[PDB]
Amino acid sequence: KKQKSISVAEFFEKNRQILGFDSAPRSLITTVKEAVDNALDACEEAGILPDILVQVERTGPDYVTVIIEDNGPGIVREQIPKVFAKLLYGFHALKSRGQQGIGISAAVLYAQMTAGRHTKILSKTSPTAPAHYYELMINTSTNEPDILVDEVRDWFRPHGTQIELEMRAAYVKGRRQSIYEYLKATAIVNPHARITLIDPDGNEEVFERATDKMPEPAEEILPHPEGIELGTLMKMLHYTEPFLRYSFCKLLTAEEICKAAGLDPEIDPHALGRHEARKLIEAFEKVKIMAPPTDCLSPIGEDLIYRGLEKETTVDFIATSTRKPAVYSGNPFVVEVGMAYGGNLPKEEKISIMRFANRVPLLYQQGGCVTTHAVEDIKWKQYGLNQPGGGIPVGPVILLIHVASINVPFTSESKDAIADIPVIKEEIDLAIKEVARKLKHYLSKQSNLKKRREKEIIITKVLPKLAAKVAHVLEKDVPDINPVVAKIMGNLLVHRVIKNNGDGTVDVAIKVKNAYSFRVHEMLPCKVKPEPKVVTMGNDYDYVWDISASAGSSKVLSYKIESASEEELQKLPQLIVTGAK
Amino acid sequence: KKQKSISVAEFFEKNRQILGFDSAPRSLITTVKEAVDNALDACEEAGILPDILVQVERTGPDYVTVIIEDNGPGIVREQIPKVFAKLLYGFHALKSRGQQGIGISAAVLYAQMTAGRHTKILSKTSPTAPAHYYELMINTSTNEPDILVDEVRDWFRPHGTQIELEMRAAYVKGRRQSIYEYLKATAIVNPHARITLIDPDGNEEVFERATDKMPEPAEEILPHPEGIELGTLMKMLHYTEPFLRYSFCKLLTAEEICKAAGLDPEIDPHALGRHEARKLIEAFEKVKIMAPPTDCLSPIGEDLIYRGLEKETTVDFIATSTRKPAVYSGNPFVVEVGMAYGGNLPKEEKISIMRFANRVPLLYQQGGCVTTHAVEDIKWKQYGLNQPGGGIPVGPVILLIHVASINVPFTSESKDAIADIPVIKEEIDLAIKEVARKLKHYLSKQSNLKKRREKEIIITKVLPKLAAKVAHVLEKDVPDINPVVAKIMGNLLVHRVIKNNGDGTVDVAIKVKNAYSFRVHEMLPCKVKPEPKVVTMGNDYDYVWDISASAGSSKVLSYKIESASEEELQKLPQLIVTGAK
Amino acid sequence: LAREKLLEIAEKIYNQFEEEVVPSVSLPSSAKTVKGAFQLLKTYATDFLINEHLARNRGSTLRELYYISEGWDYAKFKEQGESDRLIEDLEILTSLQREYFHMRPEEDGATMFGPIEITEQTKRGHCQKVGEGGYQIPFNVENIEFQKHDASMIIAIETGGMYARLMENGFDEAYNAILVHLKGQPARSTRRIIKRMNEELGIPVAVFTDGDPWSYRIYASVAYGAFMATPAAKFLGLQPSDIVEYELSTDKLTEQDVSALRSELSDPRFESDYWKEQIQLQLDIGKKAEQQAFAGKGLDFVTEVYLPNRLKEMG
Amino acid sequence: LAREKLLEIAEKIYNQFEEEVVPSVSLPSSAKTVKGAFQLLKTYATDFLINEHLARNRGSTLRELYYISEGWDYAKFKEQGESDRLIEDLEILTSLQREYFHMRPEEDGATMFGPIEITEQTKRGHCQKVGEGGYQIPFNVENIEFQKHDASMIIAIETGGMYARLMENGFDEAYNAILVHLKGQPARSTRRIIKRMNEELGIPVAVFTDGDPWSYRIYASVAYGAFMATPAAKFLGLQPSDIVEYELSTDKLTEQDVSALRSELSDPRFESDYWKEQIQLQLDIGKKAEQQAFAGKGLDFVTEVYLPNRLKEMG
Repeated sequence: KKQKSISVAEFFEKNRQILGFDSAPRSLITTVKEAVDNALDACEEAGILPDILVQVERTGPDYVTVIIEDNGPGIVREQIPKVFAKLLYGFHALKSRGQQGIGISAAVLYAQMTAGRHTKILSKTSPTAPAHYYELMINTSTNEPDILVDEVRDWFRPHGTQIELEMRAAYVKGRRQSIYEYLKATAIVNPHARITLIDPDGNEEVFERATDKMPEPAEEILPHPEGIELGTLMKMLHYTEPFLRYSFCKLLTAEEICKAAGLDPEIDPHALGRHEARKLIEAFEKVKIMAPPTDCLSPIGEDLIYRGLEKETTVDFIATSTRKPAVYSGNPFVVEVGMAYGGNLPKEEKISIMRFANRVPLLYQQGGCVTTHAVEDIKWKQYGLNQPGGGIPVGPVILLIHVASINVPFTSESKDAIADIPVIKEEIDLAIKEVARKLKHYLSKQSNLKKRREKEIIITKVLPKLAAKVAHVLEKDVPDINPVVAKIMGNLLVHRVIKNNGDGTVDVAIKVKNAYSFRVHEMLPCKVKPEPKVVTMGNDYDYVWDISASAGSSKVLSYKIESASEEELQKLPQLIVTGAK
Repeated sequence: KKQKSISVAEFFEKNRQILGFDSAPRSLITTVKEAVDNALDACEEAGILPDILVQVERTGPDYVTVIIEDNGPGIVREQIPKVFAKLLYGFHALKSRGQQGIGISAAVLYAQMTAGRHTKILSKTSPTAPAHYYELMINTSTNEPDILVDEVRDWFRPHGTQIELEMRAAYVKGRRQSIYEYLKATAIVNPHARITLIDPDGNEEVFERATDKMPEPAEEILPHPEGIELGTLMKMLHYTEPFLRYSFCKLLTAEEICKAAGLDPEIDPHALGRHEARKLIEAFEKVKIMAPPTDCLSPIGEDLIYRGLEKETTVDFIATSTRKPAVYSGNPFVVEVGMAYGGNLPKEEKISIMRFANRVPLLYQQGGCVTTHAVEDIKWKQYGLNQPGGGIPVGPVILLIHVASINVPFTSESKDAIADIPVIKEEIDLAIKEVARKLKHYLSKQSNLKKRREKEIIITKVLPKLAAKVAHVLEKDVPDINPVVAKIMGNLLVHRVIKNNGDGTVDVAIKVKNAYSFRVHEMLPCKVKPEPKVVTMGNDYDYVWDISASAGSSKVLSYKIESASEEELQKLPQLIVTGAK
Repeated sequence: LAREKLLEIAEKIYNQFEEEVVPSVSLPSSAKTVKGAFQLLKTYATDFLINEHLARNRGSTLRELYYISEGWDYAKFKEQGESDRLIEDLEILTSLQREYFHMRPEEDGATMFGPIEITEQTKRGHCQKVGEGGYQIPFNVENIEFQKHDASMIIAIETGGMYARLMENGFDEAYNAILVHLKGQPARSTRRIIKRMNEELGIPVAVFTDGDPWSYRIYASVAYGAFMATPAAKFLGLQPSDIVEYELSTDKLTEQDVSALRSELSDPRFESDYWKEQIQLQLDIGKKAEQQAFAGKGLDFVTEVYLPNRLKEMG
Repeated sequence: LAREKLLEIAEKIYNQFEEEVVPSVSLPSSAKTVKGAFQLLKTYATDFLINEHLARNRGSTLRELYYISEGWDYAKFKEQGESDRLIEDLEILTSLQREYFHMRPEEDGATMFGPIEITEQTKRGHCQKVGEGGYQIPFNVENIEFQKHDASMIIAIETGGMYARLMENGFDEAYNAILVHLKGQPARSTRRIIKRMNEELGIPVAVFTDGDPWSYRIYASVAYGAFMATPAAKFLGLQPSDIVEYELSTDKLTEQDVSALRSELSDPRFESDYWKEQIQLQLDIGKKAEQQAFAGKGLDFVTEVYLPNRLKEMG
């Protein structure tokens, strides 16, 4: 981002895009793409579930006013310039949003430059204190700002700080996917925050959600070799100062490195050279040591994520996963992945995937984003979502992929996607998979129940059918629809064939199609078999057989006479698996 | 346009439109909307039919390079900053293009700011002289420029000066109406110029046209009261210095004005006041005097205009008109109007009207332009162009409306249209009418010839018809198709009815339908009438009658026997208007 | 081949030629200029194939016209879009409904069944019990014969089915009737037959169509126009009121229909307060109504319940 | 009403029920699950209206089926899109062309004229000289009779005109023939008649259609499919080669046609090198060709020149 020299507004109009402002639609959103994060950045420090009201009235032909009420701790009077302007250089390699300060400053500028009306600011530190109101401006040339109003306004219910910006841009488009989506996106990932939005013309989306558990504390660190390069050594040396156990986190490895470069384990720090630099740089490469730090990042959370969605949408089956912190050439990172299936979602295909970078969102051209890629690189249909294409499985879903790292690998020079790094995708993958399966289970279970009701009808259908084949073919009647039906759900049929003579041979056959152990009774008056096992009650007796047939076994039980006809009037019970158990 | 204070690039990004640069499409065109005029502005001074090559290659993803070769007199080394930058204030109230310098500077800037590559410039004064090459830049803050390369490049065929600009914009769109149209528009109005354009990817439109007659010399002047206002008096007094016969063109009227304000016909000029100003201003209003100047403008020309089109298109009937110089509340003006009809033009409707302001074109939203308005405010169909709507008559046409005036009444604060002034439209009108009629004559004549060939067929049609009514109705035959046919073109029919008996009464009847004087012969052997007038030749005689019938007169001539049958074999000649004259 | 009571006025078309030429211009009712002169010359091509080919029998059609016309130059045809106008003009000037002139059309007015024998006359060189498809009144309605009338009512039905099944089960005997199917819009053949019985026999005639306005317009194309009517007739066909009470399945209607409903009302053509009342029902119910649908409530139902039921209360 | 040589296999549909139930599952050829179980239950509704209403006569149609079906619940119909499949299924399992089962369709196979008397049989309770529209073979082709054959060739023509005028001028006498018009695609009635003569009489049959592929496909819908053919037949109809030499006016063709030409070639269905050769002519000439167009070169022309001319050189 350089530390310039002599030119101010230009810097803008020249990076009039790499920065974020090209068109009317992204003009506004960029402003909020900042506004809202400074706030979370603020509060998240010591001031709780922060709530943020953010308006935007229609002012004139094509200009707009944007209100952004804080709720944080307000800001120190001699620190406005520093937080609402950005001409700072030099440090700091810890996990947050906007890629280094460039934030809000941009906003002020565009407003200041497009429409031109200074910039309203208002804040209160705590309960009893003045509430200051500032009208800031940046008059070019002289880079340093130029405060213009520092009075004391009465009211506000002290404890926060609102910004009011007017600037020729365009909120208006809220359909195709622009603003509402941003805060909604912001909403779902930062559960620990209340977001109310009142958009021009009158309407009000209140993302009032919760589980007030402030995020895990953002932390800082020294760097690790791998990930250091040409620019690094120039910076390290040229300015500040043993330069090994002092500014390169996680003694013996100091004196051992000096040799592999051509330097003595004692010589002085600065003014070493411009060519003896390319030699020590690899003095790290070839000697891979211990490990950077794990105790260093702040995932959003397997749980919160869950909440995030369940509260801000309308899904049916959900799954979160926060994988252990992985690492690539020096920079630590953790990726969390959540997935939600159908409901309020879209009918067929058009899968929606919203990506999330170190808590910031992203809504600009998915193409190329390591995220989208990974999404296309694996499985597909045979998992649960029947969608052909050649990349990106589609149907009523919704996927969230998060990445955290003190510094992040972005493609274009304007944080909009992640560069396809081996050790990262190698992670997101088994991470998107991490749920890609928990879904299957659901579907495998869900769709399953269907294959449990399909049946219930092929048993009130298979019925009248063999009953239509009767009052239409003069053949006895509806010939045991049961044997067949039982062969469908494939349980095990138990029936009783019977023949009459000058005797009375009756056979009870049973056959399974699944693998169990069975107990079978049968009560009658006497009898004249393939092994019995009788007990007697009252008068009529009870013949209890005992069998255990499996797979596709088919056994047959028999016996004989006594009385007649009347017999056709029973239904033999069993014990295991009518029949109890 | 103000004289600022402290801020440079901003001025731009803030007037980032009122200036002309909003979108990718108009980004480029604005650059040329300048480039090309400085040139004509130059040459038109002392250096002849200037030719201008203007390229634009595709450079990268969405940046462009634009070459603009001059042919003028080149530019003085210590005058580049002054002509390629624009931070000037103060004078000059004469007729040209760009509304006061703001020109090319803008271009340099945008290029300098969008892509950033300095700005190439190259020029030669005359045959033997160095040819200088400059790389200009404007480093903000310090407004004044900052030259960066002043070497001496070898070649060029000395006598002109080319500019090479690279800038993220968009030429590319040449269809819908953008660039080609601009130079084509520029082409047609500045006949005295050769315009070749080589657009990215390869193609070449050569507007090589002529009649090398440099325009009428641009001239300057002092102002005239009416048209002076609040801002004026502050300027006049506050800085320079009897302040009546010195700075307000076209003595007795000096001492006569002083009284009607409250000032003495002798007091000193400056430091008069801020409230005694509103009193003298009307001291002019109420005392209308002589007249500003007529000898002051430069129309393009009734002729050149003609040429302009005839050469750069494909019309059929054309008409030009350069009306005398009219005047409105102080500022002199002349309006010229040209109109061209059908041919290469469009089939039905969609009338195209290209407007022209003091030689500059215009191609931005016709709505509201005094021009378009006037176009809709009068006549329509009953003139020649059958087109309903409620404004703007449509069909295959093309209308040019020009306005000239030391200062021009524009609507929006960014010269794009003309404000509906009474005394101006009151002019354009009778001016667009000025041809609106010459067309009628054509159409009235043209469409007429149709009504001259329609006939030719209703005389080779009326024929076989009464011949179909024969070989189909056994009635004698095709009964004089002539009487009818003659009644169609409405000339005057001359026939000969004949009856036989024990005598031989034959009558020659004639009847007109238009108003002339006629002479009628008739040769035969003798005869036995309604007044004759005989002369004799050889044997058979000649009976010459003399009549003059008009309107719908119907006279009848008669006579008698001699021989018989054979008679049906003649056709009587006449003399006036078969029949000679 | 008769056609003289017309061939007379067909020549009289000419006559208004010389009496028209000899004295002045030649306007009909308009002639005089280009499209009005040519439109005339083509008079010739006309009265040429006609009067000279009326006594030699042969008869032809429209898209043949466009061909037998490719003969007379300075008068041929650039498009079969001419056939109409002219021939449609004849209908107006010689007051002779097209056909009279010996013209066949595009279609076949078949489908008719009832108790009444007959014969026609030309072409050569029972109706009570012929076949199934039987008589197919072809391209003409003035080649007649009768003498046999033991049925007191005629029947107007439309369906490549309802009529069909109104045959099997019948109706032709113990229930009088005279059957005539129509297949969509009924033009010449058919219509001029309907009329021929509603004037030369005093015998009633009712229409039975589906529900869609596309059927309710088929009565109007027999009701009047668009020699071809039977105005004193009624519609016992599926009327919006004779289905509310008769259960019957249904179906959802679309946009093209609702815009068709405000057309048979906001345009009073035969828009009585009784076709306005049952139609208003259409606005309400908001649903269609097939014609063979009775089959839903019994197959031997139409031939039993509806027809008679609705037929005793004539109106 | 016969229909027993079929009613037999129509009951045999059932039989494969118990012999199917008593022992195992019940797949036909597939049954077993939901759409394959229901699709079956509707077997019933089927073999119910049929075998029980075959000996009681009455016969009905498709959009009636959708109604007589609104009776048997747990088996009714949600859309007339069922009629096909099932009925189209019957054609495959009981090897009985639809109609056999007592089904009438959507249309009327009228238009036929020639020298051969005949009668049909059912329904009740000459062909040489009947009328003009005369016989209209209706919804069946197995109710026959013959005995009278003094014509040695049959005729396949399509036009609500060419056929018409092929009547006036005639052809029916001193030129044998048997006339049969078709009106667009010829389905059951018609076709199974064409075939019935190309097998039970050994009598040839030729097709005469316009030029448009929309006609060249009407021969293929009689040539084979899409009991219904006459494969040994030829096309003396307007073939691309019999118009190059015969002057005749023309007309420009469009996109939908050119995409239709690469379909009757890049899809070899009856694509002989002779229908490929004359078709190739279509690619070349790049123009259409009406059918009644001969009228351009004389009215008494078709009935004189083309037909015979092309008819002596059989191929």
